[PDB]
Amino acid sequence: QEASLFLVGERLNATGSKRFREMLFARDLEGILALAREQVEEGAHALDLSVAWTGRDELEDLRWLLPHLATALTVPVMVDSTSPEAMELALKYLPGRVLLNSANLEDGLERFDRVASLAKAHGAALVVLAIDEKGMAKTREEKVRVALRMYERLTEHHGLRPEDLLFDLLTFPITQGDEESRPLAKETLLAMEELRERLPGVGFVLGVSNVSFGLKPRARRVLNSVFLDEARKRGLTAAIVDAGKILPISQIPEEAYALALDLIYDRRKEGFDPLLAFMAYFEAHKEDPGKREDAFLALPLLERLKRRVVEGRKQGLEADLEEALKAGHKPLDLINGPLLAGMKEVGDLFGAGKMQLPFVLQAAEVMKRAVAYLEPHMEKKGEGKGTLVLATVKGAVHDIGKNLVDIILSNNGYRVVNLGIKVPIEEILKAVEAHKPHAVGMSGLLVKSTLVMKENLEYMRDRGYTLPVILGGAALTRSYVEELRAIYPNVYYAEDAFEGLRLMEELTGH
Ligand code: COB
Repeated sequence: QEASLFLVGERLNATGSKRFREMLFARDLEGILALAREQVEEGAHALDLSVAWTGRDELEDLRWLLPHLATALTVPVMVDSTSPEAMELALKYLPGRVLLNSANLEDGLERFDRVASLAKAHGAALVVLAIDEKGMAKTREEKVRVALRMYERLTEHHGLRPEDLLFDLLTFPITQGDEESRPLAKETLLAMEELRERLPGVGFVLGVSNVSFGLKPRARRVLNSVFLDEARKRGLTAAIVDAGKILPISQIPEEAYALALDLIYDRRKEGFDPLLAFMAYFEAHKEDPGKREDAFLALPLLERLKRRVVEGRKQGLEADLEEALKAGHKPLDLINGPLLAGMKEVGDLFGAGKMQLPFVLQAAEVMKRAVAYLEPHMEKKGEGKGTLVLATVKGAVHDIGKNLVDIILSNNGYRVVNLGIKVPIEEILKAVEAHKPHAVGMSGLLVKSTLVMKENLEYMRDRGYTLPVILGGAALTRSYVEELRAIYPNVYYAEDAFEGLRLMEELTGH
């Protein structure tokens, strides 16, 4: 329509493409030049280039590759770097054909102006990321604030033309399933629309592929393509894409289109989760939606509760729990029986490669809602028997166990200070000094997490501590915690939350 979109080929990027990385390391010139020509045939108008890698001499790599790209391509190169010397080198070999990638305010005005001056001086296009000193702009209001500040500086101090600018309000993944990043696509799109109006004549660019990160190939292609189009509609001029894997909107089935939008704009309904629905669309072995729903509703009460956790079925949960409390079913039994049995099954399915990670998250969300609704119906016996600082150790994220321990001990008269997850030993002991607890609990599921526990106890030993530490987790074995007593004589293994209770009871003298 208004003008075609300037496509930038993403593939020559050490951070992004594993294939390019390995090609670069191996010094596969023919491989790289093939990959460049290929992207242009597939419809790219320019090529992003990033050779920066942890432990590699950026400048060396560029000195090698650039002379070749120079002669072997007609199209422009977008140089993706934080080193000005690198940008200079690129500007040397490819005069007139360069767009400079990062220019931003993360480390203040110093870095920003250095890059901008180059752009001005070598008459190169400039990309401007919406990142300031407080970090990445995640909302529109932020993305706009930052852009405008930058625009002022670029146009007045450097005298760059609007036309010479490309604003990258950022592209975040919305596919990992965490609640916090549901609207980060939407907020970018809103900013773009507002800035197109307030800053006429500037360009906009996005690294489109990111929005979809870690979905199946086919799903990415759709989500990428719909995002690209919606950004275009709101003023996008350039796009860092895989040119060969963007579908025109006319070729995307109506359902997939709508699901992609549902996800991008976070159009939550009552009984719908956009992300999971979008994922589900691409899965094969699709039953009659009505047939599946009927098969489910036909299950026994306990078996249906289980399947709610596995299939991640939030809606009608409180209904079913209400029903089970009406029959002779006790809260703790519903958890330690059908609900946790579901959680085990999720484990096995994820382990077999039969379930993707966000579905596991949604399973956990059903479990948490379930326990939230059941917590008032559990017995609340005793009060103020003692205190427990409880936490998941460095680099461990699983916490359904931890939280059950919280609930059960809290219900049996213990004060539980739950420090949440990934808690370093420093922070744990800070809270120990604060709350003066009778014991410390450390959760962690994976093997590596047990070695952290060992380190944690070494640390605690060395700073004089002797209060009881209760360790729990899958990979933990009682035999192993017995050995740890050589480091810290007051460690205890806990198989389950009830053992935690039993230990706390013995330790406080009940
Ligand atoms: C009650 C609780 C229910 N179960 C659960 O919480 C979930 C079990 C499940 C299915 C795992 C398989 C399984 N069958 O266990 C699995 N995940 Co998960 C896919 N996971 C998740 C889920 C958790 C969500 C949450 N908010 O907690 C997440 C998506 C976040 C998840 C994430 C990961 N997961 C991952 C993996 C690999 C595994 N995950 C496992 C643990 C498992 C075994 C499954 C697998 N499939 O292979 C993998 C680990 C193998 C191993 N190392 O040995 C990984 C790396 C996946 C990824 N590639 O990103 C990632 C971990 C990142 C990291 N550590 O940073 C889940 C759901 C699982 O059991 P529990 O053992 O925690 O508690 C139990 C409890 C009950 O009474 O008391 C005990 N206890 C535990 N701690 C303490 C105590 C008791 C006391 C008294 C204490 C003071 C502390 C005792 O250990």
